[PDB]
Amino acid sequence: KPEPTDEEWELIKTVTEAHVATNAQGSHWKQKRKFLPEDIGQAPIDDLEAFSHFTKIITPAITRVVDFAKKLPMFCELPCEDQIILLKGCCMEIMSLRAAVRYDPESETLTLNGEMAVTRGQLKNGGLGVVSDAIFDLGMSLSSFNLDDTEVALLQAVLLMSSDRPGLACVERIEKYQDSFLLAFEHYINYRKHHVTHFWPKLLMKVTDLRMIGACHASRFLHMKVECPTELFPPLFLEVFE
Amino acid sequence: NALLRYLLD
Ligand SMILES: Cc1nc(C(=O)NCC(=O)O)c(O)c2ccc(Oc3ccccc3)cc12
Repeated sequence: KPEPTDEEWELIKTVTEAHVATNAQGSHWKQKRKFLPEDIGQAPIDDLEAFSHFTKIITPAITRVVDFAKKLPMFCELPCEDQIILLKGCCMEIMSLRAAVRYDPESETLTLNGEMAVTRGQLKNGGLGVVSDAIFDLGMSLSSFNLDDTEVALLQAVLLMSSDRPGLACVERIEKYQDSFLLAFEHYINYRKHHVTHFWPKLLMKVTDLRMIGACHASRFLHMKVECPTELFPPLFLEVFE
Repeated sequence: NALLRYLLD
C-alpha cells in the first residue's frame, strides 16, 4: 500500500508547519484551559450577552485561519478574489475542526482558542443551535482516529481548496491543488497504519460532516439578524459569516 | 469585503 512520494513529503511538511505555527497555544493548550462559568448559556425560560461574548471569542480564531492559509504557497498563488471566496467557504469548517480535535471526554468539553473549555449546552444556547451538537458529536467520534498535526493540517487544506465554491475563477487550479492534498493525505494515512478499519473512507465521511457544519450558516446567522443592529459584532465576524 | 482584502496582503 503506497506511502508518500518525495514531493508529497515536502507538501506534507509545508502544510504541517503552517498548521503548527497557527494552532492556538500550540501544545500548551492542555493546561492553559479556563472553563467558561456555567452561568453563561443554559436552557431558556437564547441570551444576547452570551452570543456577543462568543462573537468576540471567535475573532482570534478566524485570524488564525487566515494566517494558516497565507502560509500555503499554493493558496497565495491565487487571485485575491479567489482567496476571499475560499476563506469564506472554509473558515467555520476549519475552526470547528480545530475545536473538535481538542475534545475531552472527561469534562465533555471543547476548548476554544486553545484556552476556553465550553460544553455542548453553552455553545448550543450561546447561538449555534444544532451545529453545536454537530461539532461535539464530531469531536466524540474523532477520539477514535488519533489524528496528529499533519492529518489535521491536510484536512484543513482539503477544506480550504474546495473548487466548488461560487464565483471562483480558476476552478481547475483549485481542483488540482486539492487533489495533490488528497493524494498526499491518503498516502500518509497508509504509512501511519491506524488500527481502525477502513480509515480512509471513514475520514472521507468526516470531511462531509465538516462541510455540513460549514454550510449550516446561511441558517444560524439569519438566526441573529432579527433582534439587533449589525454594528454590534466585530467587522471580521460579519465579513466571514454573511 | 474590505478587511478580508487587506488581511490577504
Ligand atoms: C466552531 C468554533 N471554533 C472556535 C475555535 O476557536 N476553535 C479552536 C481553534 O480554532 O483553534 C471558536 O472560538 C468558536 C467560537 C464561537 C463559535 O460559535 C459561535 C460564534 C458566534 C456566536 C455564537 C456561537 C464557534 C467556534
